[PDB]
Amino acid sequence: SQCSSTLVKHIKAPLHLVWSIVRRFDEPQKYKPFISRCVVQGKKLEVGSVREVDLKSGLPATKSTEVLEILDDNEHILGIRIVGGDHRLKNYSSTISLHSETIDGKTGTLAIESFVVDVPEGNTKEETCFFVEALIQCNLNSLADVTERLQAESME
Ligand SMILES: O=C(Cc1cc(C2CC2)c(-n2cc(CNC(=O)c3cnc4ccccc4n3)nn2)c(C2CC2)c1)NC1(C(=O)O)CCCCC1
Repeated sequence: SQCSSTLVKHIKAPLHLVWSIVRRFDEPQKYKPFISRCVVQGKKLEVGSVREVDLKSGLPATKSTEVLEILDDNEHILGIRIVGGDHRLKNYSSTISLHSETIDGKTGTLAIESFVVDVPEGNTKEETCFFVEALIQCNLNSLADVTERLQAESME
């Protein structure tokens, strides 16, 4: 079986700033708190690019290997798929897109992030959804914190 879900985050920063962070397939650690390092060979932002991701020390896994499936700089879509690593996420893939919006009369960014993953042996579908959703929520919360802080720092 699989878990498939979508999470939404409202970010109080302009799209061009948020996208400049999200699009860096080679630097996920800039806002994903559980990631330490990341290396991409060749043209780092091309479809088919492979990133080797180092997780922070003290986790059950240590590394993930992930492929760039989509990078659309016009419509602000990033799609990735995990293809290796010493974790238990099999057939994980995700898409995040960003969209301009207006909340409280000010320009901001809507992030929509969807995933599909297999339910691993030994876990329930509910546990699998909860695990991935909590981590994506942590990442989207961190993306908002990072970009809203960059926004504040840029203002006079
Ligand atoms: O943010 C991250 C970083 C990231 C990436 C990874 C693994 C390399 C992929 C991990 N990890 C995972 C593990 C070991 N447990 C599993 O494998 C795993 C798989 N089924 C489960 C199903 C139910 C309950 C627990 C489960 N447990 N040890 N470390 C973490 C740790 C947990 C905080 C963070 N990853 C995502 C991203 O958006 O980049 C968001 C979350 C989904 C994957 C993509």
